[PDB]
Parts: sequence; C-alpha cells; structure tokens
Amino acid sequence: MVLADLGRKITSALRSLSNATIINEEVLNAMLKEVCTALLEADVNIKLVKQLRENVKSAIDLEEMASGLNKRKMIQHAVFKELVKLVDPGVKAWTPTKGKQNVIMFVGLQGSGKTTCSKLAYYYQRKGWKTCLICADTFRQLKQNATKARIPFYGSYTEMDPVIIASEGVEKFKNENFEIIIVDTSGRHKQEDSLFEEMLQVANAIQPDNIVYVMDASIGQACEAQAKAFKDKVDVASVIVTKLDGHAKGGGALSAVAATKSPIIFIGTGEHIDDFEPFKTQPFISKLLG
Repeated sequence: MVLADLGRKITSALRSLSNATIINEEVLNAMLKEVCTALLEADVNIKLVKQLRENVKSAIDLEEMASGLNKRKMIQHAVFKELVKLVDPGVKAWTPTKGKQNVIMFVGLQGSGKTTCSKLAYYYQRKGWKTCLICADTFRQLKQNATKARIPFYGSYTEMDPVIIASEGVEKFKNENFEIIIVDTSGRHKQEDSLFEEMLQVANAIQPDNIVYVMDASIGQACEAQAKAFKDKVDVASVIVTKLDGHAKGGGALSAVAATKSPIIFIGTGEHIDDFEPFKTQPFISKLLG
C-alpha cells in the first residue's frame, strides 16, 4: 500500500489488541495511543487525531455488549470505520452525466502535478465516453502524449490569450457532440492570487460543469488551507492528489482535504498514463489494513 508505513503501524497495534488475554480499558488505550501516534507520524493534524480517538471511545461501549460480536473484532471494525471517516469528505463528488455534454476544468499550482489532464481523458475514453482535450498550457510532452493516445488536443497556435482559446475550444467540441470536454488550466503558477485570477476568467467564458484542483500531496496537512481557498472560490469543487508516495506525509494530505469536505476523486501514482485510479475511501482503507 502507498500508506504502508502508517498501515503497518496500525495493523500491529490491532494485532497486539486481538492477542491480549483479556480486553480492558488499559489494553484499549494502549492501542489507541499506538494508533494516534501512527497518525501523527503520518502528519495527520492533531485536531483530527484527537477527534478520531474521541469517536472510537464513544463508539466502543464494552460493558453491556450487545451479543453476537466478538468484541476484539468490534474494536477493529470501530477503528476501521473511523479511519474511513478521517479520509472521507462526507460529500458525494460530482460525476459527468451520460448523454450530456460535460465541460471539466482542471486547476493547479506549480509542481502540484505532471500533466494529469491526459489521465482523466484516457480514463473516461476507456470507459466508453467520447472525450476530448482543451489546452491551457502556454503555446509559446503533452502534445506527444496526446498523439500517442490518439486524443485530439487543442494546440494553441493562433492566439496568446487563453480565455478565448478555451471558449472557442468548448464550442468546437460541443458542436462535434463530445460528451466529456476537458479543459486544462495552467500548472504555471506559484501563488494563489494569479492562479485564481485566471481561473475565474476562463470559468466565466466556458461555464464549466466541474472544476478540479490538482494538489501536490507532499506538503502533507498544509493541504488543508490550500484546499479551503479553492473550495471557497468555486461551487462544484473536486480535488485530485498526486505525489502521494515517496514520503511519510500522504495520510496527512488526504485527511486534511477531507476536513474541508472537498472530495478527492482520483490519485496520480506515477509518470505513466494508466498510473491513475478513482478514490474510493472504504476499499482504500481495507487494503491498507488487510
């Protein structure tokens, strides 16, 4: 698992608990301490780790124990359930509607992520959608990737102001009956000011059905502030997290974004076009502990 270091620590704590000769509050707190320590070592914010501990203690009532559960297993399911909550935004993410024209705009900062536009388009194409690409990269890798996947991609040759390109591109592909019309914004900004400035300029022109913020997860729990500013500036907000691997801070990023109620729809897991997967929270946590 991509969060193997956090998961190894959690499954060890649970194994120690399930092997205790007698289950009591002393044994239970030890495991919670071990779990909480693992979450902090994963850069989960202290507020969210304390909340998880409260919920697990509130959920486990050992004294009058409804029969049928083997409570060691009940304690495990209680932890499992609370890990899913920690990474779950609590909100259903937007999805394109089949037989409709869907304009999807991508947004993100410098270093936040390799050209991930092509992966979403390839994903939907592979699922049988008629899909297309619109380029906000500056005109003056991505072209060659488009040729390789055989997906028509807007090049930018005639005009340097990107809002007109985006506007014209959506029209051309709406006229050709495309179902998924994917608008790429700039990866070329280090500050939120200039990013969100162009974001509103292009959005007003093309009226996207969904705006996707692409975030570099390697900054860990500091993703929370970055996600809030984006969610506060758009109505239909989605997040795609990249660079989840290669560092210890992946868990903090996922739980930070979920704390803002912004759904993470996919994760980017490498340089290649199929290194890409939908973010389903329950299967994610299950494979980590199993």
